Amino acid sequence: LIEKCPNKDCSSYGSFSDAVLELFKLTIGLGDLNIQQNSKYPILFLFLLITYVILTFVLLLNMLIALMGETVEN
Amino acid sequence: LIEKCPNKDCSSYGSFSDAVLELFKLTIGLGDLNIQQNSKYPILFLFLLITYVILTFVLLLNMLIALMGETVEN
Amino acid sequence: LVILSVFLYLFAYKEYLACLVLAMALGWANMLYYTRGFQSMSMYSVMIQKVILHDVLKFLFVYIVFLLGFGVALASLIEKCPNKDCSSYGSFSDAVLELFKLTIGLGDLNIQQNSKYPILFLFLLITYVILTFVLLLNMLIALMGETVEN
Ligand SMILES: COc1ncnc(OC)c1C(=O)Nc1nc(C(F)(F)F)c(-c2ccnc(C(C)(C)C#N)c2)s1
Ligand SMILES: COc1ncnc(OC)c1C(=O)Nc1nc(C(F)(F)F)c(-c2ccnc(C(C)(C)C#N)c2)s1
Ligand SMILES: COc1ncnc(OC)c1C(=O)Nc1nc(C(F)(F)F)c(-c2ccnc(C(C)(C)C#N)c2)s1
Ligand SMILES: COc1ncnc(OC)c1C(=O)Nc1nc(C(F)(F)F)c(-c2ccnc(C(C)(C)C#N)c2)s1
Ligand SMILES: COc1ncnc(OC)c1C(=O)Nc1nc(C(F)(F)F)c(-c2ccnc(C(C)(C)C#N)c2)s1
Ligand SMILES: COc1ncnc(OC)c1C(=O)Nc1nc(C(F)(F)F)c(-c2ccnc(C(C)(C)C#N)c2)s1
Ligand SMILES: COc1ncnc(OC)c1C(=O)Nc1nc(C(F)(F)F)c(-c2ccnc(C(C)(C)C#N)c2)s1
Repeated sequence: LIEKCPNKDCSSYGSFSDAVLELFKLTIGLGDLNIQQNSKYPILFLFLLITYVILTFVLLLNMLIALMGETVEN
Repeated sequence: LIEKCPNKDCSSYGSFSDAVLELFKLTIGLGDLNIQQNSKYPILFLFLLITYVILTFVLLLNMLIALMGETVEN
Repeated sequence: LVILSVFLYLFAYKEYLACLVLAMALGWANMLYYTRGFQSMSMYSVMIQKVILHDVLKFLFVYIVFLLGFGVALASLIEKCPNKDCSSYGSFSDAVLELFKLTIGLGDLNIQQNSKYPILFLFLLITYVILTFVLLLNMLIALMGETVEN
């Protein structure tokens, strides 16, 4: 979704590796959501970013309730 | 609750989308309760902000409890 | 609140915005009465009964005791200094404010507070943090009390 730009590129989601790194840092609480990523479709970019956030939170919550599985007597 | 000011980021809860973004990334742990106030009712501002935080924590924990309890067996 | 905001707005009061925004927020909160049986506003609908009874007032009493006692204990430890005083725990009110902001996740604990006993000051500050956390978590497991079937 990101457009080639003249060399910080106005976007930290540049090549595929930079987007993968930003997403990883996000699920590691090391990141930041900016609505300014040098994109022709900023609303679609924001939609997919928030979708990723929510889906990774769902995965994390699955693993959380799995490893907790309290039934504290049991 | 945020006063217009003559255009660098005097506030952080400025435009409506700005406020929605700052609240959203306050929920997901990328936000700070202590920002550039620039508001004329700062105690009411912080009361509403802490109320947002508390109510969305109660909502999040409600959903988390419903999940961790109801779906372990069904 | 709404009618008061209107009365203050047609008068030349700039204090109407507080009441108007509070009324807007309280109306969005009153929207619960219509959505109590929607499985998502469940916890609010049930904590109208649980937390309002006595546990929040017990918590408030114990928390005021913690706040006042530790405010005195920390304001006492601080030395009068020549006028930011190197210490945000100055008078009793400044220590009470710092402690309140702490339990509200608004503050910051520093080892440098201009005390003759900085280790005792740090000890009491961390003791306050841990005790308020214990209090909050008692109230938390009370408000949740899941037994999700029940
Ligand atoms: C937009 O953010 C996200 N979107 C989708 N999924 C996500 O996580 C699955 C996230 C996210 O924020 N993840 C995080 N990971 C970690 C880490 F533990 F690795 F450090 C986070 C962290 C970092 C610093 N202090 C804490 C405290 C002390 C508060 C705790 N506990 C937690 S936060
Ligand atoms: C308001 O509280 C909630 N309401 C509803 N759902 C929730 O979870 C989705 C929450 C909540 O706090 N969730 C969490 N967030 C994070 C963070 F990583 F982001 F910090 C959690 C975390 C932190 C450190 N290590 C883990 C491991 C990987 C060990 C696990 N498991 C998970 S846990
Ligand atoms: C980052 O970790 C944190 N650091 C400090 N405070 C925190 O709580 C406010 C948190 C934390 O967990 N935040 C969360 N935000 C959200 C979001 F919905 F908004 F996306 C969370 C979420 C997202 C999607 N599905 C769930 C389910 C339904 C599984 C549940 N339950 C929860 S979780
Ligand atoms: C469904 O809920 C909502 N949906 C969309 N928007 C909303 O507000 C914009 C809301 C909402 O609940 N708003 C509120 N207003 C107020 C008022 F104090 F002003 F009365 C609230 C209040 C009142 C008394 N004790 C508290 C606690 C104990 C939590 C503290 N601290 C909070 S809560
Ligand atoms: C109702 O409580 C209060 N109301 C108003 N003011 C207060 O203090 C100013 C207080 C209060 O609790 N004071 C405290 N004094 C001390 C001490 F230093 F003597 F040990 C406390 C302490 C310190 C370290 N470990 C513990 C234990 C062993 C319990 C653990 N874990 C307790 S706690
Ligand atoms: C040294 O700190 C303490 N010592 C003793 N007791 C304490 O609490 C009883 C504390 C403490 O940090 N309290 C806090 N209160 C609040 C508030 F909800 F009011 F905003 C906190 C807050 C602020 C901003 N974002 C969140 C997220 C989104 C992560 C959530 N959830 C939570 S944090
Ligand atoms: C602001 O609150 C948070 N925001 C985001 N992430 C968080 O997780 C790291 C936290 C958080 O709870 N921090 C805490 N640290 C401690 C400490 F034990 F070290 F003192 C906490 C504590 C203090 C007193 N009694 C307990 C009991 C025994 C009830 C337990 N368990 C836990 S609480």
